[PDB]
Amino acid sequence: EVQLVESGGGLVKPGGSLKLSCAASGFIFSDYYMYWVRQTPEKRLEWVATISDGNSYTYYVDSVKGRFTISRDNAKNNLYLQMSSLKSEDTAIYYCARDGPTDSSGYGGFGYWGQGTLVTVSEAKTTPPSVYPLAPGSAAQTNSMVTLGCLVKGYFPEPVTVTWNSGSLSSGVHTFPAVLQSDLYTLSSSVTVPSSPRPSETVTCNVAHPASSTKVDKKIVPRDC
Amino acid sequence: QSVLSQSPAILSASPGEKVTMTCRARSSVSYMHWYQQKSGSSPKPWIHATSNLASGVPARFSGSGSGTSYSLTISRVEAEDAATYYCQQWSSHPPTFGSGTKLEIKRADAAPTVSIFPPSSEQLTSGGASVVCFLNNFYPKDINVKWKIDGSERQNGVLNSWTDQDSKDSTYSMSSTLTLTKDEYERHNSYTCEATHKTSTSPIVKSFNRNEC
Amino acid sequence: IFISNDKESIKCPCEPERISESTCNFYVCNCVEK
Repeated sequence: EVQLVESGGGLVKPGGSLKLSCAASGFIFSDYYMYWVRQTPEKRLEWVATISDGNSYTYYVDSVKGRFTISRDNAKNNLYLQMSSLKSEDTAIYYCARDGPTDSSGYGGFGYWGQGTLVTVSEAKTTPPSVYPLAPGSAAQTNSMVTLGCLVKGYFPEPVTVTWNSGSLSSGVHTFPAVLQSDLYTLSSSVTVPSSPRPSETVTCNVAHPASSTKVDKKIVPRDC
Repeated sequence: QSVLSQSPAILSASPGEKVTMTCRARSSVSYMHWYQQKSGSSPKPWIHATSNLASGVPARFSGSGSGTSYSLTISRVEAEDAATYYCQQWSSHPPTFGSGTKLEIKRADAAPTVSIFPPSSEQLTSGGASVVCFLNNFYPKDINVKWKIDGSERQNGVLNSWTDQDSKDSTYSMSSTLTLTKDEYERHNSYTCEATHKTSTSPIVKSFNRNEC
Repeated sequence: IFISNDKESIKCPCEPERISESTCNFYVCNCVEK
């Protein structure tokens, strides 16, 4: 199966520079053109760059000409995007892509996309989250169901990952999109279980914030006095 | 150059109904691609080359068009079809994307399940105090929450977040957080989040008193 | 150059289309650079 895995996304100050990788596998890398496409915070989709196969032919979107450089390494099955003189507008998820399979291809479509990597261009300091377990107070005894939560507070930049019992709990979860406030993000997540599971079985919030190397588990224990 | 307008921006349909969203080009394009995107993941190729479905895309989907007008149709919309759809062309270079059509699914009204949480002892230790209110699994999307500290006396210093429409349920959920200094939180006693929603004639309230356990 | 049986000769901005009949390929470009 075709896979495209981006990496290298991060916080960078205006005017700074940064280099994205995309590790391609499951096909003959060198038989295909490769693209970068980005999605801005407002969700607009934008093609950024193309590199042909055979002899390097490169193409760029105007706003990026002279600042970005797309390259490829067929020995190592990798695609790259050297960025420099970075502007707050370059803030986006960067996806590496290629044309589709032999029937669905040849017509200018983006047939496979990676999972993307986030580039934030800002003056604000990197900051780890603070993770707080949210357990019911006083009553909220049982609708048959109890709701627990995780508050992930005060971090920058995005993203974080949130998980319950290392993903054994996906049913009944709501992880809310982060909101930016004073150059700091906050995010919460809820989980609803039967009154059987909790507190008798265990319920854990798993959070990771790689930009600050934070990786944390908060167990949800009932409230003490 | 060959810029794309998508309409409408938002389309509401009930399950079983037929929708069409359309994509206009500034000058004639010869092939149009469509992607489906659900939040937290990247665009999935959906229709390639105007009218060809991508492996796995259900048969209720179709694309048509020519010249400067193209479209995507769903013969009978389903809950899981809630997403944003984007058109894309490369008949003329540079390639361009339309800004998307979001498809909302209509379903029966559903009242939120509201849950309030006092600040954890951990946060209080470090100086802060956040009161947190979850409002889960409601329809329609319209809702507001007010915070009352002590006196049913209203406050700002709140942060709200909303999820995207649920793929199985078609419901919405929101989280509201009231953030105070620990000092100020200690000075008061009752804390309330009040939700007003089409499903009750009066505010859905959840509350707790600080001098508790 | 319209069609070719050499992929690079077309100078297509996007991945070219490959048309192949017996066991021999031709490439055409559907992404016009105005």
